[PDB]
Amino acid sequence: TIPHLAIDPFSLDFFDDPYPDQQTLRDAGPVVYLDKWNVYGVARYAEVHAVLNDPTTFCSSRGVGLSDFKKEKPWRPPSLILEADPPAHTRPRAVLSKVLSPATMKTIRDGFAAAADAKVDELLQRGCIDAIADLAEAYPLSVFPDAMGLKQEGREHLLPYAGLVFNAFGPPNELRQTAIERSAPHQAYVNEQCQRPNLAPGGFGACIHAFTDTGEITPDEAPLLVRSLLSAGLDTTVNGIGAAVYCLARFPGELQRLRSDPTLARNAFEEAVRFESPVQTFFRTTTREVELGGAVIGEGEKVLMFLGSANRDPRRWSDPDLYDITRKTSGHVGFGSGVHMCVGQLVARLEGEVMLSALARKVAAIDIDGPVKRRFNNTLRGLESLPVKLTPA
Ligand code: HEM
Ligand SMILES: CCSc1ccc(C(=O)O)cc1
Ligand SMILES: [Cl-]
Repeated sequence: TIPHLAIDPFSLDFFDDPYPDQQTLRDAGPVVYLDKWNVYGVARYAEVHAVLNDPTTFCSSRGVGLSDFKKEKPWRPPSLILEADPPAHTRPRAVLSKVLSPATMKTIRDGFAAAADAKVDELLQRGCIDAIADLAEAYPLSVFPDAMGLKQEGREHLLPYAGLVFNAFGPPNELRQTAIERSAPHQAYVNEQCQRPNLAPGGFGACIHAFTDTGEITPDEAPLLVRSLLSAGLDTTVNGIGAAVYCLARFPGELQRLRSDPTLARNAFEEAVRFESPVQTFFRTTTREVELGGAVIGEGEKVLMFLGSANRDPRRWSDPDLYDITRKTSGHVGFGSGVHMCVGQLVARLEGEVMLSALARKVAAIDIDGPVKRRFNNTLRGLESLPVKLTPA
C-alpha cells in the first residue's frame, strides 16, 4: 500500500537540488517508506501539517532526529522543550515564550535595527561582499550573542555547535559522525555559558534564569533552556537572512517592489522562510498505531516530515516555486506548527525584517558576481558563500 522509495534525503545529491526528489516524494503518495533509513516520510503540506498538529500520536520525546531515544542514547541530554511532550513541555515553553515575548522585542528592536542599517552601510562601502560571511552571518553575530548576554570570548564556537546540532538530527552518515567527532570543545563552551554567572544582566539567558522561582521551571532546568536558544537561535537566522538575500538577488523584480515599499520587509522575509525553509526536515515518533493519509503506521516508528516540500506543495500553494513578497504566507510550516511552533519566531522575524528594511532603503541592486557555494547539513539548508555586488540607492 505504502510506496517504498530509495531516495536518500540526507545525501549530498539531494541537498544539492532537492526539489525534483521532493516532487517525486509528494506524488508517490501521502505517506512513503524510505528504505535507505527505514522511516516513514510525509512530503505534502496536508500530512506535514497533520503530523505537526498531533503531538500525542506523533511525539517529540523520543527525539526529533532519526535516533529513537528509546533505543539509543541521545548524543547530548534531551532538550527540555524541543524533545519533550505535553505536559512536561508546557511550562518550559511558557517561560521561553515570556523571555522571547513582544515586550522583549520592544526592548531590543531599535538596537537590532541600528545594527542592520550600520552593517548595510558598511557593506556598501566595500561594494563587493560575501552575502553569507559578511551579512547573513555577520549581522546575527553582531546582535544575537549580545542579546543572549554572552561574553565576547569563545563566540567562534557558536556556529560550529549549531551545525553540529542540526547535523545530529540526521542519520548516522558521515556528516553526522564527523560533526560529533569534533564536538567536544564546542559542547564545553556552550554548556559553560549556560550557567547563570556567565550570562549578562538584561539578556535572554539571564532572563531564563530569573524565571526559575515562579514554579514554572527550577534552577536546574535553566541551563538547558539557555542551551536551546544557543542551539536554535543563531544558525537558523543566518540561513533565513541568507535565503532572503539570495532570493532578492535571483528575483530582481521583487527587490524592486521591496525598494518601492519597505513596509513589505517583514513579509518578504517570511516568504523567504517559506521559499528556502532553513530547517528542511525533522522527525516525530509514533506512540501508537495510526492511520495517516489512508496509510497505517505502527507504534514506535520514525516519521520524517519534509517542511521545505510542504512549503512548495502545489496542492497548497499557487506558484509555489516563485518568490512573491506579497504572498499570503500564513500557514507555511517554515517555523513548524502547533505546540512546538518556533518559540523564537519573533526574534527571527525581527532580525529578518530590519535587515530587509535596511536593504530596501539603501540598496538599488544585488548582483551575483562570483560562484555560489552551498553548505551541506543534514537538516539545515543554506549557502556557504554568496558573492554579490551591492549597488547603493
Ligand atoms: C528563520 C529562523 C528560524 C527558523 C526557520 C526556525 C525553525 C523552527 C522550527 C521549524 C521549529 C519546530 C521544531 C519542531 O516542531 O520540532 C522551531 C522550534 C524552536 N525554535 Fe526556531 N527557528 C528559527 C529561529 C529561532 C530563534 C531565533 C530562536 C531563539 C531565539 C529559536 C528557538 C527555537 C526553539 C527553542 C524551538 C523549540 C520550541 C518548542 O519545542 O516548543 N528559533 N524552530
Ligand atoms: C528543530 C527546530 S530547530 C531547534 C534546535 C534545537 C532546539 C533545542 O536545543 O531545544 C530547538 C529547536
Ligand atoms: Cl551540548
